[PDB]
Amino acid sequence: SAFLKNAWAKEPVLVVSFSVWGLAIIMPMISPYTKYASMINKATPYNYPVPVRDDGNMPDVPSHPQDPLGPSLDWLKNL
Amino acid sequence: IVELPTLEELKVEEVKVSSAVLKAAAHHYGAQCDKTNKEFMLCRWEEKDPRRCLKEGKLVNGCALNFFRQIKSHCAEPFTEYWTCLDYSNMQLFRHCRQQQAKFDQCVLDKLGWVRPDLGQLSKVTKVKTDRPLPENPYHSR
Amino acid sequence: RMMRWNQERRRLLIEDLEARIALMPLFQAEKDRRTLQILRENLEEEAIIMKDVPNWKVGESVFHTTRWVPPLIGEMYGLRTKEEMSNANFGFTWYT
Amino acid sequence: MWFEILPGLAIMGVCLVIPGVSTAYIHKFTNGGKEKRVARVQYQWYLMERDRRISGVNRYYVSKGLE
Amino acid sequence: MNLYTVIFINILLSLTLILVAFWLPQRLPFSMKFFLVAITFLLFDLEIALLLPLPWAIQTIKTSTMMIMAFILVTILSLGLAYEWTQKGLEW
Amino acid sequence: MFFINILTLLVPILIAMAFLTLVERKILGYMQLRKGPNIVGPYGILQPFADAMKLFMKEPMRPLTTSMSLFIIAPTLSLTLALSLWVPLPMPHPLINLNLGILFILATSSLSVYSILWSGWASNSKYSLFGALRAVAQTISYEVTMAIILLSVLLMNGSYSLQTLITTQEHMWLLLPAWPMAMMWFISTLAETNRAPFDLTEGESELVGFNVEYAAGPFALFFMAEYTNIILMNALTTIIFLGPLYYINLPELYSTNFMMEALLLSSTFLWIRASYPRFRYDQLMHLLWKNFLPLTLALCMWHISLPIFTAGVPPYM
Repeated sequence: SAFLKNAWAKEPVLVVSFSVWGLAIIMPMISPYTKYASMINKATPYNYPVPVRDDGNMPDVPSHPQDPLGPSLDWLKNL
Repeated sequence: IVELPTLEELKVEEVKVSSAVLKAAAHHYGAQCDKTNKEFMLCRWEEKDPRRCLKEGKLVNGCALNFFRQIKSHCAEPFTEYWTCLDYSNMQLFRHCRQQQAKFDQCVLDKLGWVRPDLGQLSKVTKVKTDRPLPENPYHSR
Repeated sequence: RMMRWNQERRRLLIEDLEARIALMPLFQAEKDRRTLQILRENLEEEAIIMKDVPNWKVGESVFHTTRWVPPLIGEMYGLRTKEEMSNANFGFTWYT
Repeated sequence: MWFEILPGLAIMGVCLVIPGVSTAYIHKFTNGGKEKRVARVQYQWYLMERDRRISGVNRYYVSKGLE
Repeated sequence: MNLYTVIFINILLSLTLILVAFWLPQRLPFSMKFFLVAITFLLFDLEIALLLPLPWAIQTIKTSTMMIMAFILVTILSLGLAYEWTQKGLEW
Repeated sequence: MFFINILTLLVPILIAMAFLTLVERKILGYMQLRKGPNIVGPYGILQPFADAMKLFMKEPMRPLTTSMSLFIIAPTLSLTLALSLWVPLPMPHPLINLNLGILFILATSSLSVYSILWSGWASNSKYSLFGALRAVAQTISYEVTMAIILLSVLLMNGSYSLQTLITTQEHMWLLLPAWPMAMMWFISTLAETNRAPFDLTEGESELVGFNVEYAAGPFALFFMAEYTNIILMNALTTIIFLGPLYYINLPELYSTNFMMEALLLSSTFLWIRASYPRFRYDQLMHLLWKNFLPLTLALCMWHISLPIFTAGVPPYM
């Protein structure tokens, strides 16, 4: 601890340097948003979404984009 | 040989409007005309051969054309203002023009009833059933 | 502020990618239609020049498969306008 | 007095705004009053090219609903 | 092409100057430290490379693996530095 | 028209180069209780043109022991790269916008280290070689942190294109966030232009190395190069970290503020020079490898983490 103190006052870059190294190694682990990154980027639609044939055996897939079925990004909205 | 289709076979009307115009109305075209669009697309993907799905494609242009004719009939002025402002920007970004966008979108909800699709709800995969038999042996595998 | 601004920007990134998603089907119908035209048009000229050729069918897939094959940009424009060819090859890189 | 240093700075400044205003109006002249399209990705070059074919030879000319 | 046009004007402007400039008028310095630096420099320069794609990799769906990877790279090189400090290296 | 634009970017910049020299000789003056050059022309405005003409007229000297190409290639390369790096800069519109723009600026800067290496070998005198070796080292070292500092920026910008930052900085300068690196970008910009606090490349009291055997026209070309760079790097600070307000309707207030911020930060390295003694050769590298590189590498990781857990991954494009 004592050295820590002097280190804070002598060679006070490394201290800050390491501190950041860690804080970046922690915040991701503990945060209410970390999960969003993999989603927000997942959602971003870059490649055309090819439509599947309607065997008529699928109640999950929305038959029309504006239908009340399917995925939503309201999480992205009001984020 | 190659059995490449003939020109008369592939001579159909198209929108032929500036990219911006399509872009300005894109959100509503993705809305009013995906039933046929998708179909053409589903034809396109499962039957890798475009030549096979050409017909669906003529339907595509057509559906859109009237989509435009209806716009031409109503809220046309709005649309004209929205596209002109949208075109000026180099990447034709949507946010520079929101005041013009609100008018046309509002109007089409008064005159055409069509609705601007909320953030998303166009990216989501669609189910369209098509008579064209699920091409068996696509890739013409031996 | 950076967190909020990029989240706004990301939503915008989604709003316009979907805009093309909607516009793509039309482009696909257009591209193919035009692509075939280029192949066929080249067929006309092909026949015109390959007729005299001794026992050389006008056109034949170097590949025996009957699957539909996209043509190389080189095939589409090689015998077309050289300028057209150039535009396709290095046009986007030089942009505008 | 320090104000004498200003004449020199002014000449530098005027000569650093010219470039930014110049490049940004020789673009809006050559491209028909519309910012030069930035084609970062092919899609954009495609749309741009498509525009060329749609009218004249130049993409800046832009046909509308009346076509 | 547009770039080519600009660049050749750029060389022309410089060659013009030097030409006028020449026409108008009418053994064993070695320290491993220096070599060592150059080396370190590339080890760091290579790493810069493995770190350059990070802007595209940010958008990768994984994210967890991205950061797990990137953090490991930065940490292992920094330890390389650490040992460079600990050793006489970086002490000229 | 494109040429017109080529001329509009190069000619003005070159003229600005010239007057920076004058401005450096008056702001340093008033700080040191002296008028500076005002007697030639009105208020010294004709002073930069005057020595340019004297420099080109004086006999270019080719040392008995000197390569004749690694000698003439070196100033041509220095001016060519520096004036070239102004090609892809957002003001706000770039002459040649490149999708990987910042990598162009980093790569083009890196190439200038050779000119120093080539000139030092070409001179064939001891002062030149010793100066070049230390110089190349300084420049290269200050490239490793220089590059990492940019990579941290990019990851919060989303792309390598300098044009994107005009849209990233529409609400706040990237100084507020990332100020810790600005400082470290500013100090690195001071090293890479061999300006004062870090002018050991060519120390005068130490080795009166880069231009020892360079006089007249060759002296001028690097010379011009350095000063143009002095501006360019300051301008990159004024786009990457201090984002000038951008209004799409009127593009020149972007360039007007770009003008103001660039001049002030260009004024700052002039002010730094008069204010500080020059650092020792090892004291200079001690800073980068010990003081800055650990700060930069760690803050580099913080800039890969800030995006993810703050769900702020920047939009590509």
